[PDB]
Amino acid sequence: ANEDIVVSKTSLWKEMQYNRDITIRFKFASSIVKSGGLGYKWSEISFKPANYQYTYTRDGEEVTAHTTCSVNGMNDFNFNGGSLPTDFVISRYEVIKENSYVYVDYWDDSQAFRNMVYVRSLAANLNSVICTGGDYSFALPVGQWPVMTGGAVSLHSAGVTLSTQFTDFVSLNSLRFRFRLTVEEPSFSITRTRVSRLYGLPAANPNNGKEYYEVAGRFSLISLVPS
Amino acid sequence: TSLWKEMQYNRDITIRFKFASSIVKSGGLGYKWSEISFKPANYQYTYTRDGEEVTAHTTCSVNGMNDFNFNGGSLPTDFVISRYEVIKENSYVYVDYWDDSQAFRNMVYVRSLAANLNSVICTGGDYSFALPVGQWPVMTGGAVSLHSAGVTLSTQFTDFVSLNSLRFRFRLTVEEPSFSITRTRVSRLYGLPAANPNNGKEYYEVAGRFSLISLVPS
Repeated sequence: ANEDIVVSKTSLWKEMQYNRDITIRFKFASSIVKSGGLGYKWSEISFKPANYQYTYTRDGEEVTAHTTCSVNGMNDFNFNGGSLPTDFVISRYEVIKENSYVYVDYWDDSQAFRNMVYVRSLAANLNSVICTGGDYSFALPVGQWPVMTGGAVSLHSAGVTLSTQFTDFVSLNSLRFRFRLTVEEPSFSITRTRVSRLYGLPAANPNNGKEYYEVAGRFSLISLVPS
Repeated sequence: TSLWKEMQYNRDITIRFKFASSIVKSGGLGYKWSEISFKPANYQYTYTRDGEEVTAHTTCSVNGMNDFNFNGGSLPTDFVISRYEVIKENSYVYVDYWDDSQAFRNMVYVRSLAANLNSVICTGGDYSFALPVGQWPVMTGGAVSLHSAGVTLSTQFTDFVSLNSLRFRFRLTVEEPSFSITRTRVSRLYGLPAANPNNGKEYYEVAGRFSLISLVPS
C-alpha cells in the first residue's frame, strides 16, 4: 500500500541519557584447508566468524553476554615455494591490516539491553586491545617444518550499530561494535622461507592460545522516553 | 519535553539484488581449483511507486553456506575443486536495503516493521573449467527459492549522526533444476552453487508491501 496514517494521539516525551559499563569478550576463528597430493601444499588459511559466551558483573548483577566476531576487508597473501609436488605452498592466506575491520556483535540478557528503544544517539568509550598472532606449524611429510609466527594489530572503536530484529511477533536487539585497526609489533614471517617483516595479523593463529580478547569501557545512550 | 505521535507508513517496496562470487584456481599445472565462494554484492537502482521516484541501494550476502568439494584424483592431471560453496535449506540470504524516500527518513524511532513479499527463484548458470588438456567439465544448474523470514532495522551511530538501513532475511527452499558437474560423477545435487549464481541476470527481484510504525514530531 502507499499511505500515511495517524496511529496515536500526540504525547509527551523527553530525551534521557543512560551510561553503562560494558565488557566485550570475543575471539577469532580460522579455517585451514590443505590441497591434495603429497601434502606439502595448503590451499586456504582464512578467518571465520566465531562465537563466545560469558558472564560478568555490572552494578551488582550478573550479566550473560554473547558475542560474534567477524572481519571484513581482509587481504589475500600467498607463498609459492615452487611448482614441484615437494615444494611448500600457501595458495591464499588472509591478513587483517589497516584497510580491514573487525566487527564484534554483542547481546546481553540485562533488562537495560532489552530496553534500548528509540535510541537517538549511542557513543562508546572503549579501551583498545592488541591482538597478536601465535605460531602455526606446517607439518610437511618430509623435512623441517616451516612455521608462521608473529603479527599484531590494535583495535580501536569506530562506531556502533544498533540492530532490532522484528520476527513474527517480538523484537530482539543487538549491538555491533566496529573496530578500525592499526598494525603493531611484532611483524610476522614464515620460518624457512624468505617471507618476513610483514605487518598485520594473519589468520593462522590469531587468538595466540588466549581464551578470549577483551575490550572494556562504557557507552552512553540517549533515547526518547515519555515525559 | 517534546510532542510526538505514532504514524504508520504503508508503501510498496521493490528489492533488487544480485550475488557475487570469487573463483580461485590452484597454482601449478592448471587442473586444480582451490575455492569457489560467495562474496557480498552491491546493487543500486531506481523505481517508481505512486508518483515518487525512489533510489535504492542493496547489499546481498549469504550465511550458513555449505562447503562441497570434488576430488577427481591426486594426480597433477586430475580435475579437483578443493572447496565450493552451495546454499541449501540450512543457509540464509540477507539483503541490506536503503532508499532515499521521504518515508524512509521517518524510520528513526520505530515501534514495528512488517513486510509481505513475493518469493523469487535464483538459478545457477554454467561455469566452465578450462583444463590444460581434455574436454572441459562444466558446473551447471542448481536453484533455491527465497522466502521472507524477518526484517531487521539497523541504525549506525558514527562520530556525529545516525544512518538507518533494513536487513531482509530470506530462508531457502531447494528447487529444480539440481546442479551437476559434467564429465564427472557429481550429479543431481540440490542447492545453488557459487559458480554462477546470477545466471546472466542483471539482478533478482523481490517485491511486495512494507509497513512501518514510527514515532514522529507532532
